[PDB]
Amino acid sequence: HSSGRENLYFQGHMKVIMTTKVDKASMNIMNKLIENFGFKETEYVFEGNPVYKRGDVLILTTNDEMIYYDYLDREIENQLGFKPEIIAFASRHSSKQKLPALTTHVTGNWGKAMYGGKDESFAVAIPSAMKLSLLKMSELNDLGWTVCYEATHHGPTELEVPSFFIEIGSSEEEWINDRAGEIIAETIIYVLDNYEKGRSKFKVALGIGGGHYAPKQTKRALEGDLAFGHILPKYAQPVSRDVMIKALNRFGEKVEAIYVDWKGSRGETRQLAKSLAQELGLEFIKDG
Amino acid sequence: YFQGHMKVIMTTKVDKASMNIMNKLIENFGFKETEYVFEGNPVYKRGDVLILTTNDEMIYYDYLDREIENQLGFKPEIIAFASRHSSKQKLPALTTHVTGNWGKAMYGGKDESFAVAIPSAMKLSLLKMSELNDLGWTVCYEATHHGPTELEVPSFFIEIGSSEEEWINDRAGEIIAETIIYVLDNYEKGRSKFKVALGIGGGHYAPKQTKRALEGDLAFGHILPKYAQPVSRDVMIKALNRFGEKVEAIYVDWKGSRGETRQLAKSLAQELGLEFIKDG
Amino acid sequence: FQGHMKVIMTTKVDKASMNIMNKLIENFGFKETEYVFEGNPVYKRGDVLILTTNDEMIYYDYLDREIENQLGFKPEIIAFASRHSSKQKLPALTTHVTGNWGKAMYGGKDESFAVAIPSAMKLSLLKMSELNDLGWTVCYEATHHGPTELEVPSFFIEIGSSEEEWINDRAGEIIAETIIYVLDNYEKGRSFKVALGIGGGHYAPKQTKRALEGDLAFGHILPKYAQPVSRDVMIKALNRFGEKVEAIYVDWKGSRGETRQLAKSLAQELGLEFIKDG
Ligand SMILES: [Mg+2]
Ligand SMILES: [Mg+2]
Ligand SMILES: [Mg+2]
Repeated sequence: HSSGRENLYFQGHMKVIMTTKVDKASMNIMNKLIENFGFKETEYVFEGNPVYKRGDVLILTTNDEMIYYDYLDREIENQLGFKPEIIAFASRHSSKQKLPALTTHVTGNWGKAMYGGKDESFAVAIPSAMKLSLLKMSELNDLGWTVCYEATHHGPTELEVPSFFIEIGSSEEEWINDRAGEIIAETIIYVLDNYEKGRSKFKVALGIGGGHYAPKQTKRALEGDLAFGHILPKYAQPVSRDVMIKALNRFGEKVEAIYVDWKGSRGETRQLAKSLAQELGLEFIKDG
Repeated sequence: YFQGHMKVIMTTKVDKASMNIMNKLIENFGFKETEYVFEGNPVYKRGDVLILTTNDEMIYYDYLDREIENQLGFKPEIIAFASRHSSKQKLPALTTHVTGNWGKAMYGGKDESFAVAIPSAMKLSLLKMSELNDLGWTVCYEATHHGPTELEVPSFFIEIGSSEEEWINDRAGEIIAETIIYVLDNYEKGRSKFKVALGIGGGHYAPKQTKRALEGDLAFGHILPKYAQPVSRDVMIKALNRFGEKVEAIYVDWKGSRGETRQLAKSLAQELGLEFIKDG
Repeated sequence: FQGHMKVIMTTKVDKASMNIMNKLIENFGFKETEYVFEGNPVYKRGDVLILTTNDEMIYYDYLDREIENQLGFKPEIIAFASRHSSKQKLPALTTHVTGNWGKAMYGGKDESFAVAIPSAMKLSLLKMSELNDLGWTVCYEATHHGPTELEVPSFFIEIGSSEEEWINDRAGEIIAETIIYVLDNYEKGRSFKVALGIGGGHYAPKQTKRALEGDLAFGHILPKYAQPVSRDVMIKALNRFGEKVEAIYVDWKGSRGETRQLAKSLAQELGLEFIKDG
């Protein structure tokens, strides 16, 4: 299709759900979206795969892991002729531990990149979408699974459009669970349909401290107004002032606070956070 | 528990020289293991002297004093950082210096910022390390370099250079341990004849400043080596305002300095009513 | 002074030597010691010492015996920090071994050679070139001048060719940096192919080019103006390398006919590689 036809077909804000053939959770979620939400087939292709559409929401499918797809937004523009408003990556979470979970997080590398993207670099966070994801997954969760953030981790990082990962953890048995697929599908649709308007009461925060599943950040997001973007877990601390500043500059909604799980943070890192909050005119929120 | 005026020795688990020095302090002096922890590690105590240990490099621990206050409930009188020095050159050395960044910060701290220097403690360090040195190693200052800078308690680094072979040397650890205790026991009362100076010029190991500190009354705080020159008037003033003991002189290694900087130093000394001291 | 001791030799009478010594002390963490050599202070940086003599160093045959007598150790290597002086202006940073192909006019004995240290000189050439922001020539010089009566391996490292260059602060720093780097590193990274060099002018242009281009590390170098020499003299020089000789290299066009044939013959006789350049 010509750019002309693409500019008419994909006019206004387009919201992209990214999937991949190699991820059983991703394919589960895709199946549930197609089965239940009124997606249509289109004449468009992306990475040699069909593009599905439901109003302003699209499903695109790549052929390999999504975590290495730096410059994905450049390729959506090249292949389909538009810059997405948001990318929701529908994904698995893998762990050796038997944690059944429904999670959301932004991608980025506090230090060295081992699973995609660049060192000390961050994708652009979308706090409202992640907060609504936690709230809706929590409501829909009849599985007894943990609904939580994860820390900023893995790629891609070279994305200018706001994005988030939404995931089923932590093994194949959970990835292919029909109900989990349906919960995530229902969540993605609700979030994409509501995050633009529904964010007016949220307080955007960088989160610091605690483990990979960000328990205090999660509790605050479920119970109050905080909407986290990047989250710096204890295992990733300490980081330099320049790295923290970089993360603070990689939010798709203006940062208003730096939040610290105090006992869950390194001394040097919690002091740096406090000093940067003061320096940058952000609220400092100390839990503990 | 930590009532009185605590002097702190800072160590880290990631630095082999630091841990060597830590163990020699504990083995050779009357430190007890307290019931208290700092950064999750034991705190040791000998009278008014404490040993604390962090888990990562110390050079990035800006606001360390705030954390000592937070975790242990006191403001330290001084911090002595027991540290390695690292170089590719085969220089075995026992050194002391203050931290700070003449320009951009690449190894901790903030750009164009300085820790608070403690000249008396560093001069006593040089003198005592020289007296104890039976290794044939070089005892000298280093220039002001690396972090942290965001500290409002006087502090100094005391270091074993320049590779693992030196860092783990038992006698080097013993010398630095013995020096730390002597310095902490004496810097307050032993400095009445010292003349506090900003030092300018020479290379990283500040040879002329070191010679003056070993032979005469001069006690240097911040030292600005030729490789870090030139600096602005405001940067030199900033360093002058980051001494824990009143500055009395600006000392210049003349041939060891850039023209614009040695002129600036001379002018500022006259402007501020400080003694100007020139070698060369 | 127990250890693998390296000596940097200087002299009060040489402005380049004093410039180099100043930069070493300014920048590399030398200490003053209690020790004296030739009545002058000894400076120390780990296993590297700076010693200073009162007169020209080129006449100091048996210098290693005196280091041993005065300081009580045998040096592993001696680096002489020196000026190069020439009537023809050529700003240069150079290295060479000492020896006399014929009559001794500037120290040492006739038809006698110091023990060469090819690895140290090749590393010197490489480092000086890396650090040369002066735009000066960087090269070997021919084997020339004294001292010759030295059993410890040694090399001269020099600033040429006049006072203008000798007092150049940047030149002093380049040489100081080079000496420190070489003394700290010369025993590591070999394999180099050790060669006797034959042919060319005083500044050994073809030998220099080869030593920068590939693996050749020259020891003694016999320039055209010093040729011809006898088979016995060539053999003497060959027996004065601190690292085993593997090749005889000849700048063909830069050599006298009788000498280049001699070298070719001797290489075959000793089972050395013969390298003909041109
Ligand atoms: Mg993920
Ligand atoms: Mg240091
Ligand atoms: Mg010479």
